Amino acid sequence: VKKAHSFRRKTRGKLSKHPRRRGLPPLTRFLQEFEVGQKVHIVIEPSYHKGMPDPRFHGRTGTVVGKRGDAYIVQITDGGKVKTFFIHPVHLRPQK
Amino acid sequence: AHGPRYRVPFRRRREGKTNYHKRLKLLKSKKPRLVVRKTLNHHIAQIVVYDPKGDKTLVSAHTMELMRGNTPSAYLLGLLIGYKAKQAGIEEAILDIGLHPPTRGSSIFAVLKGAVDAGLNVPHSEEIYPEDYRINGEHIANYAKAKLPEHFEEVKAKIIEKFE
Amino acid sequence: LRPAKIDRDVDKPAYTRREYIRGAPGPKITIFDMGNLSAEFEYEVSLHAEQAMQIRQNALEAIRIQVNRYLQKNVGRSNYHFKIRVYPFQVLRENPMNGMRRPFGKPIGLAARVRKDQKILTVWVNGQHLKFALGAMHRAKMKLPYSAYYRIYDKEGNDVTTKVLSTM
Amino acid sequence: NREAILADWEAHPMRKPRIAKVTINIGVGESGERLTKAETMLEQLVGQKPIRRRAKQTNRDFGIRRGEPIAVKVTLRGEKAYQMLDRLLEAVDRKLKASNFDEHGNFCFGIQEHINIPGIFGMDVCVTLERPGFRVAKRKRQRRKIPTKHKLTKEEGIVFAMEELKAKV
RNA sequence: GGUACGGCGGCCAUAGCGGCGGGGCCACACCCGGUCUCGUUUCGACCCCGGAAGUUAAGCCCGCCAGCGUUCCCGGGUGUACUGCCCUCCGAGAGGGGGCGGGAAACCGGGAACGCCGCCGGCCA
RNA sequence: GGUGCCCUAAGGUCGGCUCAGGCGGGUCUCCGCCGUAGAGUGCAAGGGCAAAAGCCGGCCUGACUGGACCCGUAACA
RNA sequence: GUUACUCCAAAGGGUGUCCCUGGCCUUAGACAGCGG
Repeated sequence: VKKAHSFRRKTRGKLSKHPRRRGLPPLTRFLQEFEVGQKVHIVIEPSYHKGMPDPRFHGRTGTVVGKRGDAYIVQITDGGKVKTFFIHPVHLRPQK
Repeated sequence: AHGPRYRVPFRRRREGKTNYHKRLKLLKSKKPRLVVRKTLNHHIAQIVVYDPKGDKTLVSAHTMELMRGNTPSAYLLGLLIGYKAKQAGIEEAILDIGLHPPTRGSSIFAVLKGAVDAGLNVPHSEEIYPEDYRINGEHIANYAKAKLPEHFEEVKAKIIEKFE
Repeated sequence: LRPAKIDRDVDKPAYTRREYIRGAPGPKITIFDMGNLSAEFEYEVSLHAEQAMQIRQNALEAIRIQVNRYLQKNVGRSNYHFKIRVYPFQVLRENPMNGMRRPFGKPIGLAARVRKDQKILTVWVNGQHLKFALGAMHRAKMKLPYSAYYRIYDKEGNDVTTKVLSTM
Repeated sequence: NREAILADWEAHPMRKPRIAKVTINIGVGESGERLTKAETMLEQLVGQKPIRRRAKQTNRDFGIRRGEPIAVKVTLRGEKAYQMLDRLLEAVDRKLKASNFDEHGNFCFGIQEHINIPGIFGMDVCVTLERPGFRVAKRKRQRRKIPTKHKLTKEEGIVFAMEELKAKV
């Protein structure tokens, strides 16, 4: 029996949280700042359901290209296609 | 604790000093904050801004340096901080009160009144403000019959004529 | 019932969850300890497997009955402690035919999975019934789908099988 | 063992017990589906309203349905409680049984339907003591727990109750 | 320069639970009362308002403790279990082996560990 | 293993408060205590959630209008 | 047996022979024969 893809499919470990985080993250993440050309990691915080992209791209690295609202625009490479996301900065993490 | 899977809350929550949800809603505003705190015998009023390593305090105030814990002193503290911070050069702010609940008729909102009258721009409403017959002191000058507005007024004159 | 070569091997995932297996059978063997349970015997005698096995509860109960009868008539209850170490959790499957349309076995039985150099049984005994202990072990070894070997452990958990065999 | 509250007073009263409060209730419950008039009784008795207390999970005997008031409870502090106690202790028989006390310094009269100090009541009367600075385990700001070197036990409570009115068994 | 003071914070158990010894001008607390600002499906117990008659007993502050929990290091367990590539290696087969590279978890013995770092004050001189 | 629905609140926000279970009292809903959530969430499973996303209340109807861009179904394509 | 793999039998047994290891014996040992 086949099964389409959907947001929360096979997310039992990827979107599970360690039993010792369990609540809000520290507030040094909602207020992260980023510049253009800055490379970022896509790492999802399961407690915040706003600005969360498809978990398909959990663990990938992209580049910032702009800003819309309180969200940042991110480009990733998927094979040879470019894909653009609007992500809240609690789901992101700077390189180095 | 009692083993793994036990979650040991943040320290300032554990102690009972800080609400992190409210903190987040306030930080999302990138304006400076006006922290007003109350105790049994004193009233504190600071100006704070955010740094990732720890909130930096620009201007402060204390009822002791004033005298050199009620609504009149709250108002005068507000006046003091409003003249100090506009001199520092920050003509905007927003109120933080912490874990004190909002009740109309409180020395915290009298601090707000003072900081406004001293000329600092702070969004608010003109309905929580206590009434001036509690401001000046007529409440205690009425309890007297079952501190004087003389002193309140000439002290107000001191503060203004010195921070002109 | 059907031969044991069909269920000997281990090359197959585990199937141990009764809160998902519909119609899972129930155990036949319900006694795993015998003799003097409170005890301080001298010599310990255990079977180890020579390779991974998958042993049915039919076989376990056969072993139990035989060995216990033998030792009850040749040793006596206050002088031996007999234990079976392994419980049957693995559910066995059989295809009910339709042919090979919708093949997925309905459950028939249970088995214990055992890895290489694992213990299966144990007889604790004094020094003047070792002959009987080893006869029991022969009888048991004879009823298993693959081979097995025995040792003789001391308290302090040390191997003394050679020093004991050479002198008896 | 009176040396206990002897030491209470010795150190200074900061470690002295007292009555935090009193409460009174219809315990065995007699309204079922009604809102009775012992409602009115208790008010006549003391002089401040009684507090209804609605049902719970559908029961078998006492309150076999939810949401229906069945009982009543009230709370006294300050001097009302001291005073109301002064009649009630005289009303019960003397040499009170520690076997109804609490292992932490409290108690709750078993006795039902006795009238003293000037028809149907079935009733249960509970007391609560505490040293003074208990405020901090209630107040929001900097709330935390209370150690054992400041809590109570059976013995201190017994000797404190013995201090006025009834002696004990 | 001094403090057995304080407010706002960051890392969020190496900080937690429990246990003990000591301290109180200035400050935080517990306290007395509450008409009014506020309210308790009923009580100034909670919260809000004004003072301090009393004390440090509790919370706070200084110091220590390895009973439980967490984290890091030293030896063992052990180069064990499992593993990527190659093989005209073994074996009836199931499955194992050799060479080149990576490499645990339990458990044992011994250490440390009963929080670290920012900004601003207040008062004594 | 479940859906082919239900809800003017079970929808928006503001404030206050904490759960199941047990121990110890009182009789056949009352006081105190321990309690990392072992409860509850409109409905399955998984995930999330404690000064709360749970319970108690007060005020409302963003379950609106005109329009852009991007992710999935349908990886790469 | 003369089979890399394609295409090839087990559990259970053996003073058949060639080897490793560890106990007990030994200047009278382990069999025999002569008698108690």
